[PDB]
Amino acid sequence: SKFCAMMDLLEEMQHRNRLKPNEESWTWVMKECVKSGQFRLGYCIQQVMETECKGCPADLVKANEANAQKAKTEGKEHPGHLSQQAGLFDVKVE
Amino acid sequence: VDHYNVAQDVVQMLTKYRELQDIIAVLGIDELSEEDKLIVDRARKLVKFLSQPFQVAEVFTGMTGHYVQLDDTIDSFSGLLMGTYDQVPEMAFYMVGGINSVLEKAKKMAEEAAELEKMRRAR
Amino acid sequence: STKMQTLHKLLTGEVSFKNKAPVKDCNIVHQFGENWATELSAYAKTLPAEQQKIIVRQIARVKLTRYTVAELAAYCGDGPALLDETARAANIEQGVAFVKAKGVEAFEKYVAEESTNANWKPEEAKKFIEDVKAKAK
Amino acid sequence: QVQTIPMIRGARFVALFNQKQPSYFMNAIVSLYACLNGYLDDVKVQYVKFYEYLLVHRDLGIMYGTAKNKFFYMYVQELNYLIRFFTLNSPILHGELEEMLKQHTHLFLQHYQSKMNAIKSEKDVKALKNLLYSCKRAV
Amino acid sequence: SKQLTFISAGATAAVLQSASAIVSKVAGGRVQTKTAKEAGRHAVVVGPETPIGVHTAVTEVPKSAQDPLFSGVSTVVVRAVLPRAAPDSVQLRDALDVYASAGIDTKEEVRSATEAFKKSAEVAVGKAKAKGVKRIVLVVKQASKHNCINELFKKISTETIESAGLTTEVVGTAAVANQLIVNPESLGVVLLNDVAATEQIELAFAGVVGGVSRVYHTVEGGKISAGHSFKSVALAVAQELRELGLSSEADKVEAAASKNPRAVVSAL
Amino acid sequence: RADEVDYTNLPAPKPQKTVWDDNIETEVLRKYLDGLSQYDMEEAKYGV
Amino acid sequence: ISGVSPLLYFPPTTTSTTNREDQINKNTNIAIQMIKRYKGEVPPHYTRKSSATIEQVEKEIDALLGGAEKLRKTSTDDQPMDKLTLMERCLRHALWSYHKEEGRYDFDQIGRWVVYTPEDEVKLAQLKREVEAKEKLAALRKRREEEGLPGGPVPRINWPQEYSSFIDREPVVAKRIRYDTLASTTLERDEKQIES
Amino acid sequence: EAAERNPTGDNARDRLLKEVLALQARINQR
Repeated sequence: SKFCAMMDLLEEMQHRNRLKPNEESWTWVMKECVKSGQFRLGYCIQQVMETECKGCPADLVKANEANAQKAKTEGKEHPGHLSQQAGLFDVKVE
Repeated sequence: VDHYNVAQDVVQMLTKYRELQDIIAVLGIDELSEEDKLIVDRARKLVKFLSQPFQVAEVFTGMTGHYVQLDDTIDSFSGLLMGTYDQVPEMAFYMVGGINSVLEKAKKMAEEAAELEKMRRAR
Repeated sequence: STKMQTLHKLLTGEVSFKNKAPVKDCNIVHQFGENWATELSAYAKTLPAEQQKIIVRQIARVKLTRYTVAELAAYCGDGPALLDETARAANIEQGVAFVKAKGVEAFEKYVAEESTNANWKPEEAKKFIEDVKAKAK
Repeated sequence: QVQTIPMIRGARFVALFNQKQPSYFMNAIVSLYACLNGYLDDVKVQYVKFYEYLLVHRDLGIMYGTAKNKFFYMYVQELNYLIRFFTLNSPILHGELEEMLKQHTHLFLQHYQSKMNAIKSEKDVKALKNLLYSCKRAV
Repeated sequence: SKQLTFISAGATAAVLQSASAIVSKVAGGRVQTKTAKEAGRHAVVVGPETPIGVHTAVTEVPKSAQDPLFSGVSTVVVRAVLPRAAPDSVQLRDALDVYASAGIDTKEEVRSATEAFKKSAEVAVGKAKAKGVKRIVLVVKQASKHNCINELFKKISTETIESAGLTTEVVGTAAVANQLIVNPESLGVVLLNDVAATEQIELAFAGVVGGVSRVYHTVEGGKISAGHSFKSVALAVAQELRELGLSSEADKVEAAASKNPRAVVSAL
Repeated sequence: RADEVDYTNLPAPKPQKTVWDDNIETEVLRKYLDGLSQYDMEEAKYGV
Repeated sequence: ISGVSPLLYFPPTTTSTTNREDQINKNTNIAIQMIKRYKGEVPPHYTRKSSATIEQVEKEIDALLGGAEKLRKTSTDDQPMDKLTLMERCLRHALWSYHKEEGRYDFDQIGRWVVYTPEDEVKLAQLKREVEAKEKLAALRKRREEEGLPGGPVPRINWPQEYSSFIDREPVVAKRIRYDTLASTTLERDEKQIES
Repeated sequence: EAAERNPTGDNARDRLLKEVLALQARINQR
């Protein structure tokens, strides 16, 4: 995962080398979320940039929303198996 | 998984049986609740059911031995734990092999006692 | 010696595989080798006439077993000796239909993929692709 | 037997510590936070493992059509590195974390624990035990 | 005057045209050749697909047309055929298994299937008794989908056969097919449950042997010939002409089929 | 000169359950697709 | 896959022309046949005692409940209800049950005037997903048809890997035939007849 | 109400268990 690799690098920069990430650092994270299609992660990064940085790039936010809608139209908003209902004695615990 | 579950259940029931044996030694058998009484009865059957006749001892002890397959062992003990065999007499499990032996020995006990009644009723 | 004896028993049906799997040509090639037929034929010559005839008959039947049931039903209707030519003609006809359907370059790529997954030789694939192209015109 | 708040949470924590295989960081920390904040107070001790399994693997909010969060779902395994950077008690991840925990607890108490408390049949009792054993061995 | 009924079930026009030419040239016009979709007697069915009105699908290894590879083999493959409805309608072999899953009542369908299996079993045991074999081999596809039709097939076939006094050995589709193609002398009588795979196996055996004509027993009572290739159809026509009471013509067709399989019409 | 190989041993064909893309068409057809996967595995194990 | 195959594999499109309309028509006929067998018979015809339209009934209910708005007083859920509240609940429950049966799946009001049991909420939730699921599938299948992709589902498979894995081609060839045949069919029915 | 409207080795054990207990009831009777 590129997102996991980048987030770990930021953690090293922040919590161990004591260097604050800049706006450019978070833009790369947001770009990867848009490129990968992980729209739910993009939401969190958008809030992160707004809270810490001076907002989020508008294009990335709009692109992230576009990805979410296409998933919504295509029915991919959530993993399939999670919506399948199960009972007390029908949950196949593994 | 079934084998492990049955083994743990037997161990748990035996441990509870020891604890109940301590209470009846002070409070009394009548002081046990309904669940405790059932646990005691099942545990006693398990203790009696763990004894097996070895084929090596046929000459000395006379009784024919038994070789209990693992599949039978799990089913036989699993059924007893649930409570399916709650009507079989306790002594039918003593020195018998497999669930089928428990049943045939029950026939031979029920039919044996049938003659005793016709005798004691009469005479 | 043991390999030939085991192969003879297996073809005769005396001894089956460990899992009772069907005795097909493909499985035999997997275990004994690619050229099991040649070595078995040479070995059979050291056996009486009756065993030699059985070996030849079993080998021929195993070769017929190299096709699927559906292919045998569709193509082997008019005898086994004519099965190979009928299957080849049917296979060639399918190639012509594909060529007329989705061009040639894609067909060339498809033939390459099918030959790769068909365990075919490059010469056979080139011979096949040339024949279908010639048949088209 | 007086059971104060520390006693209840302590008992749940001991139940949660029972593990067989290593647990992913996000799953472990989320469960600990939920227990620490009292979300497992109504959950019986013997059902803690089943509650944890549903929280980690399954998702009752998506199941019973009552989802409101945007990103904080336990199926998003990439949140592990956001929970490790901002801390669960962050303005960014704290709001959604509480919502899903509350929904998960409410659904579990409404649907699963209620049925588990109404089992008397011997066959059902055996089935419930098998389920608990499986849950204890898998998260 | 007399009539031969040609049924077409998934057969290419070339085979039908060849059959028409063969009968016209051999018969000489004494017996007309009409085309239809169902018949009970004096009928030849061309094509792999099963026609409408046939309950048994027996096939043997005729001595005259034995291929040199399969010389001396003697095994009878009987396929049980359930009643066939219109192509659009759901077939019984599929309805009997899907309606149970859907919960729909399956009483009439079970009764119809039971009658078909009983008739097929009676034919199979009769062949086994005539040949003298003591045990027959039932063939059932072991797919989870066909978990109901096969179960009824086994329940009824074994019941009838055991009532007759012979033994039954149940087997799947792949193992029997490989055995029948590789070592067929170890099977005397093999019954096949009604499935598409079994139909393909029956066709494969009928073709590998060298090309033969399959016999279909219909509800009305009788035998109709069935072919799928040039040689098989020619043999089917030869048998049909023999049934009508033509020996010399039947022999000529059989000889032509043996010599020139794909061009019998020109050969004779 | 010890044992060489058991020629009558065949490695069983390791089946693989077909996986369908997670789309709405899959959710609507979840049961039907699962049945096809089970049938495919049964065919692979038995052979046909 | 040890052992050279006898022949290559080709797309089994023997039925090059298979109109989508015919397949959907056959699916509809089979669906109708099964529904008739499952349901059995269309229920006996019933003659209305009075003539009135659903819209007229709804308007009458609105008029009846509108005059008592000032008198109507809200109260806690656990407190006893009033005559106006009971009448409104009964009327709205009947109206929305009829609407949901008809097909006007307005869940916002159904969840309010029909949900009184956890089983009721379960059924509504199951229904709500099903309707949305069908709508998305219909839209996706229409867009897919416009693009030109095969109507039927296609599994995520790499047959070059499958060929190498399996030893014998027969199961692999059979599998390819089934999926290719499946991908060349349209699994749809005529919902006008079904609704009728 | 709707529910009412709608509707071998182990067999040997059930047979024996039932029959075993059959005589146990009979002896009590007479």
